[PDB]
Amino acid sequence: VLTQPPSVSAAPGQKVAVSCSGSSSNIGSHYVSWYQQLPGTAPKLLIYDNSERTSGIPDRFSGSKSGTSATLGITGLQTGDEADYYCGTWDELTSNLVFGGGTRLTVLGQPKAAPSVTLFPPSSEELQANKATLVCLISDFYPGAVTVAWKADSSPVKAGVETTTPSKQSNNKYAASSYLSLTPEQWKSHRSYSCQVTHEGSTVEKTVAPTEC
Amino acid sequence: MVHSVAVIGAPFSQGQKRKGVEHGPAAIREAGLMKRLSSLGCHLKDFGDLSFTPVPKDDLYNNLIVNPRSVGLANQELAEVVSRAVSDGYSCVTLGGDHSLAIGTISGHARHCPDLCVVWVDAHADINTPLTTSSGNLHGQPVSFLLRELQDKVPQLPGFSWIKPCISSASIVYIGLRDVDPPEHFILKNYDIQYFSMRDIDRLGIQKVMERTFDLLIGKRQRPIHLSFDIDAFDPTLAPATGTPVVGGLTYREGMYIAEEIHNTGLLSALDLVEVNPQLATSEEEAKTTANLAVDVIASSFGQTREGGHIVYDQL
Amino acid sequence: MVHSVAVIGAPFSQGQKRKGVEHGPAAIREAGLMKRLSSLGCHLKDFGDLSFTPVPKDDLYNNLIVNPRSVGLANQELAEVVSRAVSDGYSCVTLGGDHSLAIGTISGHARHCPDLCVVWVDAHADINTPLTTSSGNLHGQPVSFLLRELQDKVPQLPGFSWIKPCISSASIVYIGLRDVDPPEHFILKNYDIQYFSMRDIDRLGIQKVMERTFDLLIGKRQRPIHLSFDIDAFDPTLAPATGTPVVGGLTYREGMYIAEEIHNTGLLSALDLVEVNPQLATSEEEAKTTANLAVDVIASSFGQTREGGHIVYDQL
Amino acid sequence: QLLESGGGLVRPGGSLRLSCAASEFTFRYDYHVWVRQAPGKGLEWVSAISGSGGSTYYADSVKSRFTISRDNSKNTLYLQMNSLRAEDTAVYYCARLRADLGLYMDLWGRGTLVTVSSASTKGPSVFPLAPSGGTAALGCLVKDYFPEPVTVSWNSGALTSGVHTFPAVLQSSGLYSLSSVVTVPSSSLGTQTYICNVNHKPSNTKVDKRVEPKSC
Ligand SMILES: [Mn+2]
Ligand SMILES: [Mn+2]
Ligand SMILES: [Mn+2]
Ligand SMILES: [Mn+2]
Repeated sequence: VLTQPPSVSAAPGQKVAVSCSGSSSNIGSHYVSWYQQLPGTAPKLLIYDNSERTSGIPDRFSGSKSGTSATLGITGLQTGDEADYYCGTWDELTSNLVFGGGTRLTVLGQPKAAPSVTLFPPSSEELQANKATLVCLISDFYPGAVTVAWKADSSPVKAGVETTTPSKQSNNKYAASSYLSLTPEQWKSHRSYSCQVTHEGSTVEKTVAPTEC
Repeated sequence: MVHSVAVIGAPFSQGQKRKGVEHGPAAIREAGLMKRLSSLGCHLKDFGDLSFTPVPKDDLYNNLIVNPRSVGLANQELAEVVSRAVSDGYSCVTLGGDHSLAIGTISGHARHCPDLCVVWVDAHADINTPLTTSSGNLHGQPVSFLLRELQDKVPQLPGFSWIKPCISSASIVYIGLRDVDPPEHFILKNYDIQYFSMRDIDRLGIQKVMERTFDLLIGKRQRPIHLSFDIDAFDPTLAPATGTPVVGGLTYREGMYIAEEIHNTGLLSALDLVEVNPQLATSEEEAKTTANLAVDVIASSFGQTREGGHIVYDQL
Repeated sequence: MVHSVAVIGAPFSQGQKRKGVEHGPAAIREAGLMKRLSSLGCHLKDFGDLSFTPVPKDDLYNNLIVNPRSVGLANQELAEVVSRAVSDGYSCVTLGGDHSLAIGTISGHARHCPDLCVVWVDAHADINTPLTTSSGNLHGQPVSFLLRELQDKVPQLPGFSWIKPCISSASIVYIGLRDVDPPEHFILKNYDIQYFSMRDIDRLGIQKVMERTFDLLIGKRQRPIHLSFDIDAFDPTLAPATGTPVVGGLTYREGMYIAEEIHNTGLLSALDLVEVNPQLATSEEEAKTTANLAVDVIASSFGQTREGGHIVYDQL
Repeated sequence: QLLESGGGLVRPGGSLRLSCAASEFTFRYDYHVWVRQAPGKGLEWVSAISGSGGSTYYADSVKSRFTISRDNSKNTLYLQMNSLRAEDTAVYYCARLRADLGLYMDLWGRGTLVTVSSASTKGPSVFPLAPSGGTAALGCLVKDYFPEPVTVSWNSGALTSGVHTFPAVLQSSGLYSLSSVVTVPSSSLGTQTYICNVNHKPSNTKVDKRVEPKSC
């Protein structure tokens, strides 16, 4: 019911403002809290009554409300800050607590390693069983954000596509996978298939054919 | 008409940080209140805890943050329950949340006892007017709806048009003040309300205080007595579990003395014990010890003593 | 000349176990001292904390363990800063470390006010001579450099040849003694210095004490008053964060009373608050509560009250 | 601290019961809520209860199926979940609810997982990813296994350097697939054996798979 933009960016030492838009029945009329979702943890309270810090939180954090909107300033950006930030208040039309959808703030203190991509064709075993899977393995990329396009010769494919969300690796770089399901006949009828991976606006595209090795 | 004893729970507050005050009656009930009173040979009648439901929106948020109209209107229901209880010949004990309930219990009493007087034991004077403190202070603001000289400076909040000022400035004595706003300070002075601040107790003594107090209340005629004891009157080391703990307050000894004295007039008609808030305690010990103190006050006011009582003609 | 108020930090000590006493001014500054005073309608002038650097070796070890010459000489710089502050029409508050600063602040005062008298609030008499206690005790030994009858028994330590005894035995009254060495005990007796020990307060009362005190100081003529309040005068439950906590001391009530009384003469010229040592606290709470108490003392001495003050003519 | 539990895999139409064990003795004096987080979506407040359990409030999303309760004697909050769907699949979190100028949640728990998937338990079809930069990457595809996890070794952990196993994809069906991959030098292929041993302990399913289809 509250709108906050989805993502934010900076290098350690800089500063941002996450904005929270709502209405009359909530922000125009009620107080706003700010909660930090450290990845893979339950969220923690940062700010109530629009700007009231909680203990041990540094003054780097600042909140502010004006009529129908609110905003979380964060300065002197640090690693271990990067996480999901949600605004929250009470809406007096529906009689509930509401949150924003969240904003993911990544702190880029590591270099833009584009992804290493390995693409495998369908196995003998699988084709023998009347099935076909193409496997696209994406690794050692930074930051942890990518977008995937499969293409049968020159035509785009979105049907039978399963893509994982990026994950962190041993080295604090990221790894993802994408799977294309075909009939054996679709696999054998096309000259080639290609997984096209785009990272920070730049593409990597690996290609396989039914002709062996 | 103080022949027996009525116990009435009134868990009222405005919410916000001081919302654990609504849990006070249970805490005192859980300090073994009724045993004591029963074992002080009193015929007791337990009238239970009152419904406290906000007006006119009983959704979640209002429960956490209550509006003034909701309190004023829960006091009306209280004055009625106090009134009937007096009418049937009982002494009223009202276990409280915030000191605002005093509005409903004094209004109730006044009704069947219009010559009553008041001893307000408290660190505060709770005598701000609606235009002198914030929306939030209604607990620290209830005496300007009862006093009859303040109505020129007191506006008609909805929920409060039933309140009919049932005390003159010369019928209330304060014991134990140490935290008084300038607005309050001027009122005390300007309308010649007598009071004994922690300074006057350092000087005079709790003995001479009570002496001077009774002379000013019941000195030339017997009246029914309304003890509105606020728990933050006791020094915070004795009573830690409360919303506005102010340092330098009554010792245990001073507080029982006051109770002991009120009982000894045998004129006590109704008693309020308020601002007991267990959410604010450092431990269960602290919550428990505060309510234990609150059970002693009442017990004393109703005949408990530190040197014996009761009946015996012992065997061999 | 006490028309406005000066705040001077003097973080002095001899080191060893009691070296967190140099951190006292910050602790009190951090108890919101200046707010209170500002919000007591006082024109304030914050003269900062003084340099305290050992003489003549400012290497590490001396900082941890300081020599007497270093204190005597930092008091000279203090008397000068006190002197000028009085000369420009201010009441001196000196936030302290150890009670030795009293040497520089009384010497400073005396200088522009030679008819001054002293109220020494303290569990100790701090009146040993250099030959009656250890090198370490200079905090518990400062009154034998000021009194003018002790110079026959007081030797010339380097750093101390500037001190010019500015008080007779009949110008100082002690309140609150409970820990007095035989050397001290004899001196009090032998030179007829009047004092009110915790025993005399149990007997007389803080009310009668202050009555008797003023008669002996300002009874037949008005003089400027120098309150040297030592924090270990308060019973340790109230003031735990201090170097020599002695049990059986002033209640909060007694202590504010003393302050309240000094203010009420409107003669107070300079005030010392000393022996606040946060390193010695069981917690941050204990450190904080000790400094909170110390802010109350000053506040009271400069017009704070437990029953109201200030100005209002309220609206409707 | 707050600590939730008794999450797990429940079949659609299914029931389940959460606990939240609070530490504070002031737990009984304070509203607590339940907020859930659908996997990588935002936060949705689900239910809230009063210090005494005289008042319960529910979200339209979960009303009449879910029932919030507490036992102050046991310092525990409960959530009874009935008629569970895919769309209830979320981490569920207890929290303390308190008031000041407005309302804030100041104390929270670690969470507990509820997965509500139609899919029944099974083992996977394993298929080799043969090889065709001087080094080569070869692997095994672990296809349609329910539920998680699969535990994978190449030459029983003896092959360790250069082994890369991805996080599995949760398919539209509710069935998982993951890819296993090791990087080796091209000289090495013929002389030494390549097997990805695989384990689906749930199904007590173990598959050893040989990777030689380079055909060159
Ligand atoms: Mn009070
Ligand atoms: Mn009160
Ligand atoms: Mn001392
Ligand atoms: Mn001293």
